[PDB]
Amino acid sequence: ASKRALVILAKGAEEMETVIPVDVMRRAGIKVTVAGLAGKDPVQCSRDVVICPDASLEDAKKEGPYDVVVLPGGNLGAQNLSESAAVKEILKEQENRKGLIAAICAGPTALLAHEIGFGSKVTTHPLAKDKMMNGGHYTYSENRVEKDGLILTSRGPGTSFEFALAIVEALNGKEVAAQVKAPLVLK
Repeated sequence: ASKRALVILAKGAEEMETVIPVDVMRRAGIKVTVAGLAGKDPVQCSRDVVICPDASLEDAKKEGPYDVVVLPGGNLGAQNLSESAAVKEILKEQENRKGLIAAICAGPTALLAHEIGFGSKVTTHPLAKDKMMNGGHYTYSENRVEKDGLILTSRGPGTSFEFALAIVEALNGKEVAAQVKAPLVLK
């Protein structure tokens, strides 16, 4: 069967860190659900790009389980993810069933908020490092993409392609990732 990705889209999400993974994962033949944290209404992203979710998180979370849960960054997006009881429940379930969790830029600070993947090697945006490392619950990495078991993290808008291709490699293997990569004209 095709792998399934849940992308949780909150107000203030970084639209590049949302659209690049959704697009690249769909190129890989992954079934992606863009789920609105606050419901099914269009979401105003950090730079005012307005994205219409596929479903509410409320509905999407009843259609589990997912092979990957994806947390985009954007400071205000990540804060909304950090404060959500529904996000807490989804990540704990994913961690318990040993499913992949992927977070980019400020996104991984939602893992800290929900006590997900403590003891993992992680990266964040340089500006999110202090917040992520509060209490020393993770070991910090400067790699553009970091994968420690089922915690996959990445640094910024400019690592979004590598982040997305790492998710594709984890779910569909190196060959599919290489096939999806070539037509993107990456460096």
